[PDB]
Amino acid sequence: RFVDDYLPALLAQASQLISSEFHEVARQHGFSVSEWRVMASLAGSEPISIGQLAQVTVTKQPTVTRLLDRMEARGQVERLPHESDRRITLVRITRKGLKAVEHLMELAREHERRVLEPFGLRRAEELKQTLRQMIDLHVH
Amino acid sequence: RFVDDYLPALLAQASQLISSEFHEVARQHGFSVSEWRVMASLAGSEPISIGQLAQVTVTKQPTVTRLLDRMEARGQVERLPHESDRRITLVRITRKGLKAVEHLMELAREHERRVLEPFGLRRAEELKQTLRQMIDLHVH
Ligand SMILES: Nc1c(Cl)c(Cl)nc(C(=O)O)c1Cl
Ligand SMILES: Nc1c(Cl)c(Cl)nc(C(=O)O)c1Cl
Repeated sequence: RFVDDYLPALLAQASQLISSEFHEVARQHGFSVSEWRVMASLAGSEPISIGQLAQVTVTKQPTVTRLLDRMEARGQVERLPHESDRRITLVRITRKGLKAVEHLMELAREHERRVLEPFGLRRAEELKQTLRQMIDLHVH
Repeated sequence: RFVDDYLPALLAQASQLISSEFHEVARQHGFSVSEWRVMASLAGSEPISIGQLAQVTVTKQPTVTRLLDRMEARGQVERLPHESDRRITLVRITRKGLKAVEHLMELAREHERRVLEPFGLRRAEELKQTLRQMIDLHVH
């Protein structure tokens, strides 16, 4: 059966199943999926472009811009001009956003550890390395 | 940076990037993403339940049911009663659907081979095995 070992189907199912487990925790802590993705992606990061944020959060850019309108209104993120290009807007998490998301990030790390524990450190690191290499080869 | 090596973020980005490449081919051949997922998932398969189809295609069940309404109208799939449970509807691809999707499936295999070639057979098989094991541990 083609679909049983078709890579894009395997990636999508694993991603949906693992993510859906953590989304229940995020909601119990008052976060939407998109708010969790944005704050977790900006935590501990230097300011990044809207386009970079859209790529790492797998969210369409117009959706990200609307999300940032409301997250900035709530003081959780800040948009700022690029030091050179008028075309580029950068975005950062604020202290308020970081404090709001820190505990959830620790829960996310615990959930990830539980997901990866049956595989062992070797297989877990190999998976993460392969995924990172694939992203870096296919990102635009 | 948390997000740089957070497994759910890595899975989601790799899945989105790889899938988006193939979706361009599917559309050039007249398929929507959802039609491609359904027909490819049913190709060469015995009839499966709507719930199984929704899981493997990562599509919400009500969306799948509406999709099947129109795909069945076009003669590409068929819904049939479960041999035991009135609660369960099964679904299969028809010959018309299989003939419509066969060439696209060969293109999908070629694209997958190109995605996996830089990694080598060992790393490719390890990735697929880990993803399959994760799905089977997290599916409900
Ligand atoms: N791209 C993602 C990022 Cl950045 C984070 Cl933190 N979480 C998730 C998830 O929903 O599991 C995703 Cl897909
Ligand atoms: N779940 C999926 C299945 Cl069954 C197929 Cl054939 N293709 C894709 C894709 O869009 O790349 C997905 Cl996610």
